Amino acid sequence: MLIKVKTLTGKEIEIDIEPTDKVERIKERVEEKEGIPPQQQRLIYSGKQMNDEKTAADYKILGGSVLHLVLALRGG
Amino acid sequence: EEIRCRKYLHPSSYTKVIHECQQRMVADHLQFLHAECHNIIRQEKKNDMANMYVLLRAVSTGLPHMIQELQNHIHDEGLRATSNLTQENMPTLFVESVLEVHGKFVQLINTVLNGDQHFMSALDKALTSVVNYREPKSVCKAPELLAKYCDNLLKKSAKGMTENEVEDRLTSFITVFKYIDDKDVFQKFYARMLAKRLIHGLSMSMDSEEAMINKLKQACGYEFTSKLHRMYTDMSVSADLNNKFNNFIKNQDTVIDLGISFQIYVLQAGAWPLTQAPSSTFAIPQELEKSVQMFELFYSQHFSGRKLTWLHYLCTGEVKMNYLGKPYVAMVTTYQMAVLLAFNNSETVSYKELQDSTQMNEKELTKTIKSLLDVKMINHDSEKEDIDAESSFSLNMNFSSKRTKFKITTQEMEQTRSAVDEDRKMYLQAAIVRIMKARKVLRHNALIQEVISQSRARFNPSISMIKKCIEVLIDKQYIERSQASADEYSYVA
Amino acid sequence: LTQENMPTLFVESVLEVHGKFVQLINTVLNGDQHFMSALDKALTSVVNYREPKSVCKAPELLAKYCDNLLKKSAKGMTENEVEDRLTSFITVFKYIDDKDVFQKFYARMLAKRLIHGLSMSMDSEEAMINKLKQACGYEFTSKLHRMYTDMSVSADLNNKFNNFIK
Amino acid sequence: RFEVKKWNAVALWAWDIVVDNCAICRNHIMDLCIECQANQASATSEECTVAWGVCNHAFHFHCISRWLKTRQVCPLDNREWEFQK
Amino acid sequence: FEVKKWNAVALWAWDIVVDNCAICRNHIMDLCIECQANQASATSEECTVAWGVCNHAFHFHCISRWLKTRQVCPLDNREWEFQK
Ligand SMILES: [Zn+2]
Ligand SMILES: [Zn+2]
Ligand SMILES: [Zn+2]
Ligand SMILES: [Zn+2]
Ligand SMILES: [Zn+2]
Ligand SMILES: [Zn+2]
Repeated sequence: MLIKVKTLTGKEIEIDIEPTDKVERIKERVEEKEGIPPQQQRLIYSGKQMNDEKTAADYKILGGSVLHLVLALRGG
Repeated sequence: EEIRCRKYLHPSSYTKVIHECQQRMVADHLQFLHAECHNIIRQEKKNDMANMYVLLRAVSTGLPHMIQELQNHIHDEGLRATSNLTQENMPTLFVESVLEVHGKFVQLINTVLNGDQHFMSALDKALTSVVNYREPKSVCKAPELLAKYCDNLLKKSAKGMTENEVEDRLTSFITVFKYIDDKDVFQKFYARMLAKRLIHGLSMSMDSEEAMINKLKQACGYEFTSKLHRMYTDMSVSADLNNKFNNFIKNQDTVIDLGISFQIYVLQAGAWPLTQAPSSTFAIPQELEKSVQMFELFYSQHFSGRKLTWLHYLCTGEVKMNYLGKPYVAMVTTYQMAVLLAFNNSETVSYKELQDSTQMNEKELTKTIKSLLDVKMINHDSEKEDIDAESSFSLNMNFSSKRTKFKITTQEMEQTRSAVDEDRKMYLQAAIVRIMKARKVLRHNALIQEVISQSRARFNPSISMIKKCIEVLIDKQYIERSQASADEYSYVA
Repeated sequence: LTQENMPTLFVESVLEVHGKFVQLINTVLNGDQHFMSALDKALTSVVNYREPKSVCKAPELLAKYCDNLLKKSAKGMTENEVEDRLTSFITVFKYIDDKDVFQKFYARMLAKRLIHGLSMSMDSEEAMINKLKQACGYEFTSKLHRMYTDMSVSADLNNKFNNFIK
Repeated sequence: RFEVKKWNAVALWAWDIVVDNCAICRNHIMDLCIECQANQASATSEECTVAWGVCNHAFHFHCISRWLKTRQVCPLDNREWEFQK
Repeated sequence: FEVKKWNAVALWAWDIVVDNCAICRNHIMDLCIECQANQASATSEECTVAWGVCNHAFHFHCISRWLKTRQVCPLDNREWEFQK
């Protein structure tokens, strides 16, 4: 499922991850289009940040939505 | 051997000794050199490719294998430089990458390899493969990317692109454009995004459009830019046409005032890709009836024997408000104006009632009403989520806009460009600090290559902003400069 | 130019001028796009030279040269050499600026070069049509290609007719 | 009172005594098909959309459908038919 | 005399379509509609096709009557120049 996560300037990120896809690498695909490496896009799932596997069903399994991500560096 | 044969021979043997020397020292070890062709070309051994070409040119069949190897290397470099790119900056990055490959390899051929014609033909045969390279079971991408590149370079953008610089950009763009396999598809796109770029006044200059047309009038036939040119000669004349119309207003027979500026854009029929309205029968609003019926007279006398077809889905009007306080003027199409016509005398307008004033079928009526309610200038009187044949509507008086001439979806180019350029700086912060986790110490000039290599599949970064953005990392206490070496950098983490 | 062999000599002359100067452009002047653009403008004016109140000879001359190269000739020109000439010929054909008349002449002398059998080889026309289709779009060689296609079918069409007699 | 100020209207002009026609039906291209003017005029009608292809020729959809029954090429230039504008 | 082989050529066109001098909207190979009237006085010899640079075919009478009051080809707005 394609995502419409907002960014630092109202951009979009295409996760292309289904609701059963874990957010451990789902944020990497969203940040692949934007440019950020996998373990740097500390995305906020409308109230919390995904940790470890973090299957997308935890974040209400929303389709697309708008996930404002943090630009937290040095997290690699 | 050249010096020796010059010293001790008659001139008639000045070319047979060197020929028979190469046939026992190069042409006899030809397979041994052709095995090293791969390593000499793929690694770009510039000092050694010159000796390679000098040795191989003398022998008979030495060159073709090196020609094939350079063609394969250019093919693989073109694929590597055009494998994965952003979906947002796809046109400009692709065109500049192809031009970069072409310029680099033509410099390499003309310096190292004496600019041999066969090597240039190999370069062209490889760039032809890489430019119109298509994924299996998919349509080729080169025509639409180059058409969008022309659009971006000719749009009224805020990149600070001067006329001379964009002329240079188009003259360099013809280099990649000549590699398109199907230019009749590129002209299908370029004549379509020249309709939008040039019927909305969106072209940055009506001379660069002519220059770009004339750069295809000579890169292809005249018939190629025969519809491209009949558009540009429809908008230049249309400026004269409006003046002639306002002078026909001054015929001094009766009072022929309209109440509308009516800045017409009469176009040719077959030239413009604008499909004549295949549906959506329309009734002209009572305010535009005078303008339509008198321009019909003017185009009947001053240009006899023509039949206007009156496209309505690219018209645009400026209508004021109905004294609702803080009046605004709306830039909407005529589709979004007849729905505001019966809306005037009656505040409560049913879906059935406007069929007697707008006369337009529900196919696009729902679309235009949805586009209105997206910004919400009109609202459903009932609670029905969709639009049915028995709907009702009235004014959303609570709606307000920050602009009197507020935009409707069909100086913002400066703000959008800065926001787009901000993501470039934002990614550059999100690229430097990864090296600090890799080696923790990098030089002033070496960090440029690491950042660019981190953004090869992305925008091409500016060298000045690399220094500018890395200074933002200093006062953020992320990284800092050591006083011993200005090139060496240290960071707190 | 010698009026008997004006096409080939003219094309060779303009081609060698382009080659010599493009060698001079980037071996000496670092090959700026400005200087290459100057070369392009200058050679465009050179090839499009016409006496006043007289039509330009360049489209007809290049059509004649390409017809001569593609003609079934007794000079024994091999297919590789003629293909190399055609690859180098486009460097001249690019500068015509009146290519809508060149196709009128090329199609006019491809009709003679197809019915009479004067073609060097049937697979050498595809080495020229595809070098103008790729260089000027498909709509340029939409009648050149439909003239060639009627040859790749006619013999087969004859094999669909003689059997029709049997 | 809603009042308009300016109208940036557009209009394609065509020669009055040069009429474009669907090359198969030989009727007016914006008008009905020959089968839509004889059989399905009363029954259904209002479905004779002008077909467009890579050939860039204007055809009635019913006419081009009847043409594509046994032969594929466009009936003005013998090109391949893709009906994709 | 007798013939062993003759190599005939033959242009082929669909009968559903026809090349038309669109000013008169009549057949290119047939007579123009203005010489269809008062045909007794007209010898029909001068009714030749007047091909222009546009690769367009028209009746000579129709295209000349067009050029008498207009200046462009009636299928595309290009300046008319006679070719053959
Ligand atoms: Zn039809
Ligand atoms: Zn029909
Ligand atoms: Zn056709
Ligand atoms: Zn006629
Ligand atoms: Zn006549
Ligand atoms: Zn014409």
